[PDB]
Amino acid sequence: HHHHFNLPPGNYKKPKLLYCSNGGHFLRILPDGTVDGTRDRSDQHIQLQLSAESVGEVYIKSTETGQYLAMDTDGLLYGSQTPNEECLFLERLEENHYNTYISKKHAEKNWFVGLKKNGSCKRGPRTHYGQKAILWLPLPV
Repeated sequence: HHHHFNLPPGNYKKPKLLYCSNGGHFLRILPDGTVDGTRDRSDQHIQLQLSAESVGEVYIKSTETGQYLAMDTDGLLYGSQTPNEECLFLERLEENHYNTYISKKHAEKNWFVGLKKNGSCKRGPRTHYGQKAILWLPLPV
C-alpha cells in the first residue's frame, strides 16, 4: 500500500452529492464528459452513485448520465462511458472527518480528486496531502 487505510463511515446505499469546502462546489460530470464544480444544488449532473469494487475502492458514477469519474494519464478528470482502471478511486477518511479520493492507477504519485476555489478541477500532479482542495463531504441528494 502507498496509502493509509482509515476509512470513512456511511455507505453507498443511496446516491450522494460530493461537496468541496475549498470553493464550496459540488462535483459535477457534464453530458459531454467535462468535469467541474458548481454551487447550484438544483443542477442535474451533481447526483452521484458510489459503489465499492473492493473495501475502500470505489467508482463514482453520474446517476443522470451513467458516466464514471476518471483521471487520465496526465492527471485530468473526465467522464468515462465505461468502467476502466482510471475510474477506480481509493476512498479514505482525512483529518478524521472528510473523504478523499486517490486515483488507484496513479496511487504511487498521490494524485487526488480535487477542486480549486473557483470550481475548476485540479490536475493530479498539482494535488497532494494537506490541501483543502482534496477534502470532500458526501451530502444527501
